[PDB]
Amino acid sequence: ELYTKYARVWIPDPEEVWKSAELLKDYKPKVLQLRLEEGKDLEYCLDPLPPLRNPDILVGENDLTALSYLHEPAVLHNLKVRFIDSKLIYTYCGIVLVAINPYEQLPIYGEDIINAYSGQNMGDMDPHIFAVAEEAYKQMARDERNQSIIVSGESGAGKTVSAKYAMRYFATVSGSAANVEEKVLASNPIMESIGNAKTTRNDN
Amino acid sequence: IGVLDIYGFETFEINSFEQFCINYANEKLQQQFNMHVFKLEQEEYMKEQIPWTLIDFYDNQPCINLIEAKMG
Amino acid sequence: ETLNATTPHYVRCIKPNDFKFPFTFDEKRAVQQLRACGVLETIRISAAGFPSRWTYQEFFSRYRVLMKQKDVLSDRKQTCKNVLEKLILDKDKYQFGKTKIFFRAGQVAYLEKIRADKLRAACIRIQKTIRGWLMRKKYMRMRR
Amino acid sequence: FNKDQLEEFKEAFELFDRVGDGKILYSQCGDVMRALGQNPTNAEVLKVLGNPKSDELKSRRVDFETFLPMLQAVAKYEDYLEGFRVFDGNGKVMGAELRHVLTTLGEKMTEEEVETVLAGHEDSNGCINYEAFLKHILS
Repeated sequence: ELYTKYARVWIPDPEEVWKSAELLKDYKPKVLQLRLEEGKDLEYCLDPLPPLRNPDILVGENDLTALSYLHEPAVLHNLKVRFIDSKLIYTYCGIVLVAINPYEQLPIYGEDIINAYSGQNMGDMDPHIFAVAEEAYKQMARDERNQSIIVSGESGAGKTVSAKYAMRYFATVSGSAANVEEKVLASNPIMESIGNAKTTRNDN
Repeated sequence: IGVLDIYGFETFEINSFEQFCINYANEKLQQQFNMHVFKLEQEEYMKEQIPWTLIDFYDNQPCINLIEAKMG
Repeated sequence: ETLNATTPHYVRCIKPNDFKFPFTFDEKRAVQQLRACGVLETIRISAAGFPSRWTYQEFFSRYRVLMKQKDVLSDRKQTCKNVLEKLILDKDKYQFGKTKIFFRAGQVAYLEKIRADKLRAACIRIQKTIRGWLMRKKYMRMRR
Repeated sequence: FNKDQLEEFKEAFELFDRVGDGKILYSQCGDVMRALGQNPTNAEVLKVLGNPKSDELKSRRVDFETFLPMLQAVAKYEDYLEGFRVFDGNGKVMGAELRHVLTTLGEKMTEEEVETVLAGHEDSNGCINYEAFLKHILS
């Protein structure tokens, strides 16, 4: 079981989907004594267990699969901490790259970083859109077989910014002069004017 | 090198044929993603010399057959 | 049939808050975005496997605290096979690859807990001994 | 403990008796146990003290006669060595690491206690011969 004294646990909460709690007395085979951040004991009941929490060394790692307990609140915690306190907008899950839209401009897109990623292997670095673009750009050279980057989300999330920088990366590591970046970016207003809508829940 | 920009899975208070199409497309893409991840895992396991039988494959084809197949 | 001709690479974008505040993160929105992008069911599928993959030397570095100085061999792979086969009795929790240990979800946290518990018991024993030494010396001062 | 033991222990107790009433505080009971060469945990001391509350722990006073059963109850090397070898395998231990763990884990001590006992026992690299320091502090 290993619900021991000073085991941390996650508990479901209406206001923020999960809150951290600490198991204030050992579990033994109905109700748990839980110490909360808000108050030293408020009590939680077990039904016909709370999600256990990862150890502090693991949280904040570059790749959500490095966690030992894989579940909604630990993922949400790792993304929240990495975004809020370290201002890292990029994180890995399995193969996938998760990009948390900061709504703020950042120095991380500079040409020195483009050089820093060029020629690296994928795991050698903290995740960045340039490291996906580089993995594609190397596999295209190593093999005949073509490559795709697939970007998914809501339209507000800023997929166009991801594609913009992935093209800037391709242009710079190719050493190209050509002029594709300007034209592809200048195509966006017509494609958005014809092909783009205001929904009940999102605009554009 | 292709850059594909597409909408995600979609769900609203009131839910209609537009969403049904979007969710069908996202079912197809998630099937492709599961194909790809499973393949690269069988490759990594043979890199590490570990028996393939330990990785279970999760398959959403029973859901796609509910939509696109005949009498769907 | 266009994408199947090709090798995919995937990105997911999530919207952290509905109001475009810089660097603020609404858990209630973000959970929904992560579900909608399939990230959560992806992680649920990954947790069924061996998620956690550790190189023998970094494992040995981390868990020598649990390892008796008798039992570390010159052979890292055999050393770790011994140690881990004692520490986690159900062999089904891990596989010994050529280059990496594979752990099921949860077991690396278990190993970290039992490591921390050993380190705590050792620290308590040492530090209580140092406390009793030091106050024994304060007693010798009071006798003086 | 016999009468001779009780007399030597009582004299020591009175040296720790800072009020003259022949009594110590709960918080001094552990101090007296430690003064006699024992290394009891805070938990063992509180258990033999009867898990006192903060108020009586800081102000209720007990004489030697009440302490004695508690000292008895508390009373009733290779593991210690391995405990020090955790933080090593060249036979050394960083002074910084031992200081941090002793002041932040377990029954945390003050930086001044650790500096006082460690003064002169660590070398220029900031390494402690833990077998020699341990034998020294166990004598």
